[PDB]
Amino acid sequence: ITSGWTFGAGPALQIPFPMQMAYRFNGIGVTQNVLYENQKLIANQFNSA
Amino acid sequence: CDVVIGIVNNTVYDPLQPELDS
Repeated sequence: ITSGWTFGAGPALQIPFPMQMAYRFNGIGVTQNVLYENQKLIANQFNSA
Repeated sequence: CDVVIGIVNNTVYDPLQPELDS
């Protein structure tokens, strides 16, 4: 939760969630502004699930 | 630039105006 995927390779480096989730979204071929324009909707769906 | 959260102000350079100044 705190540092993403960088704590398995070497040392731990911190990062905020909206940026970490933007990276994850970019990982599957969707441009990263889509997350920034839909943050509240995405959070609501996550909590409901 | 009104919908994003935590967006800051700055200046963005342009690589054509210095050339077109002359």
